[PDB]
Amino acid sequence: PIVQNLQGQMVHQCISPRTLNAWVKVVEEKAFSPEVIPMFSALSCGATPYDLNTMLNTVGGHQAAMQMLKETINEEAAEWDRLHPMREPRGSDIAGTTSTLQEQIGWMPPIPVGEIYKRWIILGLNKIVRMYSPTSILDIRQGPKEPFRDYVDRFYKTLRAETLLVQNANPDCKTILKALGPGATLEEMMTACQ
Amino acid sequence: PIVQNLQGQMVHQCISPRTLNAWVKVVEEKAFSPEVIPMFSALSCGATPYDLNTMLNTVGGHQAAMQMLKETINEEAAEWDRLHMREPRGSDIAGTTSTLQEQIGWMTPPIPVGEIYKRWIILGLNKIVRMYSPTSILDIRQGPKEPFRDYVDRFYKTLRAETLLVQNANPDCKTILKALGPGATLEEMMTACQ
Amino acid sequence: PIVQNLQGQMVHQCISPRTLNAWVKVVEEKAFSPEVIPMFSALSCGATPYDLNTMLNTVGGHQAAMQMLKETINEEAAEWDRLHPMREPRGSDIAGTTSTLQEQIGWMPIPVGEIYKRWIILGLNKIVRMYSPTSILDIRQGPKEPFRDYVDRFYKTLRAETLLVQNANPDCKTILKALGPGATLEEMMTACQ
Amino acid sequence: PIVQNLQGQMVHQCISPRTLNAWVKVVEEKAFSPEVIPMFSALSCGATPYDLNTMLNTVGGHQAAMQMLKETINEEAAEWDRLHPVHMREPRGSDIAGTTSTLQEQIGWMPPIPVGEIYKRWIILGLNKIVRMYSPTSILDIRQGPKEPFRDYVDRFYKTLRAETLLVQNANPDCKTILKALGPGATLEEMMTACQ
Amino acid sequence: PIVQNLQGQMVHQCISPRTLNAWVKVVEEKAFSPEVIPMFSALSCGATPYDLNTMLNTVGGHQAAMQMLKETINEEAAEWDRLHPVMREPRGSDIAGTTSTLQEQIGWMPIPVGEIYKRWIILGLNKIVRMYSPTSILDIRQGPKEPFRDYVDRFYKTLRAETLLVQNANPDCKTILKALGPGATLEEMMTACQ
Amino acid sequence: PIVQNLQGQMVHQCISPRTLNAWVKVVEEKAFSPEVIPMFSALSCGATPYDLNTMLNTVGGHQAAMQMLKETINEEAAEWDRLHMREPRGSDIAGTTSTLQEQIGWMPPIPVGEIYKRWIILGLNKIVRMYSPTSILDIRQGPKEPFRDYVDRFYKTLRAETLLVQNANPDCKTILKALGPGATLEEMMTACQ
Repeated sequence: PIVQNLQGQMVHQCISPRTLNAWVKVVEEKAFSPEVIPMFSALSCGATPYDLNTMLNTVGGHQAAMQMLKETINEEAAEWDRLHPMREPRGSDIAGTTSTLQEQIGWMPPIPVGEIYKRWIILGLNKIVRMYSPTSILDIRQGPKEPFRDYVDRFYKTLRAETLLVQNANPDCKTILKALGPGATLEEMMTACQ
Repeated sequence: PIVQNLQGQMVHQCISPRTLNAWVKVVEEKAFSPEVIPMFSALSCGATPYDLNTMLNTVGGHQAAMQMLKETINEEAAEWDRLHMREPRGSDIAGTTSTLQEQIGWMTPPIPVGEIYKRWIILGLNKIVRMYSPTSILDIRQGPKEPFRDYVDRFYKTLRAETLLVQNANPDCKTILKALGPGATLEEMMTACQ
Repeated sequence: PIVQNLQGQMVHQCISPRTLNAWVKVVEEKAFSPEVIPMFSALSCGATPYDLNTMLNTVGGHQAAMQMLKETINEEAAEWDRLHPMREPRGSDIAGTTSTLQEQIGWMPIPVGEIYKRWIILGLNKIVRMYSPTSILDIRQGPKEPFRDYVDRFYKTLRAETLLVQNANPDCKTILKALGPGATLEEMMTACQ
Repeated sequence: PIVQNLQGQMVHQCISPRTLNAWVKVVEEKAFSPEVIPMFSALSCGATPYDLNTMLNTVGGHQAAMQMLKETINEEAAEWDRLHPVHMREPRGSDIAGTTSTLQEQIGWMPPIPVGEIYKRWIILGLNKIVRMYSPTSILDIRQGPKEPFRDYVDRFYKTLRAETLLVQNANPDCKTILKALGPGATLEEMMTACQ
Repeated sequence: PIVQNLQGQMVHQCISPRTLNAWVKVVEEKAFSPEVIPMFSALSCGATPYDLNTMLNTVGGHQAAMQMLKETINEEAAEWDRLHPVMREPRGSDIAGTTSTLQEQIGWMPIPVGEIYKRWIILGLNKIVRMYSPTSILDIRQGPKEPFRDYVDRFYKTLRAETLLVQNANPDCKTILKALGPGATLEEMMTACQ
Repeated sequence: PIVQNLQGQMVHQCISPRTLNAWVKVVEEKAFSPEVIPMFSALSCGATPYDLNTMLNTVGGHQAAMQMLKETINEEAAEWDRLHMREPRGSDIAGTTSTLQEQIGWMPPIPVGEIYKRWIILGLNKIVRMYSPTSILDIRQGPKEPFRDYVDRFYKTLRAETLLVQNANPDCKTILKALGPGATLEEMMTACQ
């Protein structure tokens, strides 16, 4: 993070141990579930590229995904270098590889290199989540005795990682969902099959 | 949340990791019990629409309920658009088409877009709790050997999610409850059947 | 709680997550043991009526007791309305039902937070006395039960709600009577050790 | 505790949830082991009589010991009333204990009158009497076993002595022969090293 | 760490119990996995040589590795003594924290004796991790039924402690990886063998 | 610890509950392993003699070691009395016959907190050396024991209290002698892997 000290000068404060421990445990528990992305953006709130690299490097496993994340960052870094031919921050400076912590603080017209690099990380993380999703949306079909509440929970869970809701329901609930007709809210659909 | 910095300027402070972890665990534990609503309003105390979206996005499961919550927010947003620095529209209060600085601008006539959007969330969450309630208040009936204390605990628990208390009691306690007559407090009714 | 900000103005600070989590777990663990009342008064230190309602609403189960607590608060609110016919805080304003957070801070000088806390502790004591399983008359020392444990059970029941010597076993009762009048509890436990 | 606000005024700050939870769990775990007394004085650091009553009231069980503690507080309160006859008002014994005194009065007395440290002295005094009573074994019965290592026997010896020549007397004949050969003026380091 | 007090003087603040407890537990859990190095640099943020020795001394086991770390520090200290022949000038032993007081270390911090000594520790820790790695990169071969995702997870995990990825794959996936040809990203390679 | 308050006056701040709880649990877990000494110096950072006594008194068991620690403190206190606002004597530095304000007063600034901590760490080192089970001469590598583990046990014992090559098994010992003089521990462990 960044803080203005007593003398009014903007200095970098150290990332808290609670933040570091939280980000490590959520990846150990949730791996790459869709809810990991908002937690990262929340835990990395107001972070510098130096701090963002600290949180990513502390991740232990999933080195296949972390290698793919590096490739996506290099692709966005080359795009920044193309669109854009105190010094001007290049793509490698935003990622935090060829830029000091004071330079990153210096750029923060104010250049938010922390939010720009976080945009590249979240963009690369979304691609990993879509890949590591086990089931596709077409295979999510309600069982015979499965409650409609659970089937919709599985349906939109898959859809978050990646008409049709009524098509994959069982014939007992599908008969009820079609009778509701068009313009039925999800509240009315779950209440009808309860 | 919002904080006045050393320079006197209102800046957005990052939501604490304890708040984020607390809100995630309570939803994992309590799902959608009625006591989840007061915990959300407590943990999201003084939050901006940007912060409220962060806490909702970190929720992992229950994507069926979160989709219903989005629909309820869009309905309340359209009502705000009908009844009504730029003026905050319904999508600006929800946090979709408004920056974090704009949301801070309206809060610090002061427009409490955080409390307005929180009112819509609590309104939408109450509808989910009433749906996910398993038993109806008419089906809560005291067993033969069930203590009256436990039956009343189950009675008002269901009533919180959604004369009659005496009607559903067992004939042993019901004989005692009628003898008390009208104007009997709950203290006297539980004391009589102990 | 309440805090004075940098500008000197009294603003409401948000109740900490540790306080909220603590109050939830103690009610889950201890239910309504007598030691829950001092914990509530401790965790709700310097709280506003808005904060007191927040801690009570977070309680999950025990809705029978929470319904009785509401009735006791309404009774104390009506008594405040009778004794007492920026606006004047009525009984419903102190409880936090018909009063904003700024009004409650405004009255705080009227300590609407401590007054409403007095009604809650008053209503909670009535719940603890009801949920106490045993009566003080039934607490009797067993034949082989140590006197230390029997006194632990005796004053535990007495906290929820001469006689100590009467309910003791004939082995310890003979010793306790021999001490005579004016015997401290230290001397009574030391004699039957 | 007490804290000076931004405006320079002495206000009472609320006892932290960590302190309250710590004091509750240590009594649940350790009951009344001698190490509970220094933990109480540490957790109740800079506390007012109002705060000290809060920590004692949060104790769940051991109501027999808490009843004896109240009697010891009343005994020390009567002694304070005698040594200081009651004529900012002068704090009497009941004011120091926190029964007949408001939180502002207790802060007011803090010549500065440390009513918080005085009442804490009475509590620690009363708690020591409970620890000495609840001690199971007496120092005379702590005897080393045949195969018990001397390190463990000394651990049990001074543990009992904390709740309440002789160390050599109660040792087994194998270690006692070695301890007497060392003679007088032997440190505990040399006594434990000799029987290792 | 170092802090400027109210009087403007730079004083050493005590390392937090959370930081010390975190560093102890991560070494007990992870031993010397590659992700321990970024955690050390994160927990020891802005630390003095006195603080760095405190964190290293609190490590209980692994005294063989800690003895190797001391030798690597002595080697880097001798190199500093050579490049810099001897407020006094900080020699190699002063940077390590053996022959220098806490006030002298604060005094030099501008000479970043904390970051210099941390560079030697991370340098020595990398050598320990490379040694304690069990398998070599040449022995990481995909099993017959092992999913490609897991094999790549093991591949880059070993490579982090220490063409070839396609060579060690099973003939079923190797046939697919060669068909992709040159210039294939890791995203395309994992998607092809899913 | 010590803190300068808002008025600029140096007051004693209370030791945190995390510090007290940490020091109690580490002694319960690690007893008197060598790594307990750096943890104590870390947890007692910037502490007064009053604070140092608080951490030592909270230790429950190991009263034999705590009794030896008192004797070592008395020995260092007598040495201070021989070699030497009132002047701090040996008993004042230990915290027995000196108030908390006097200890703050002495902090020419006299660091009575660091002086007394030096005596405690000195006395604790003597306890660790005694409670060490095995001697360095008895640490011998087994037949199938990996050299990494044997060196882990070797320097672990040496921390509590040529020879590394002498006690190795003949398989690794043949390799260690072939390396000759001037071999680093990195080379010795790499050779026997």
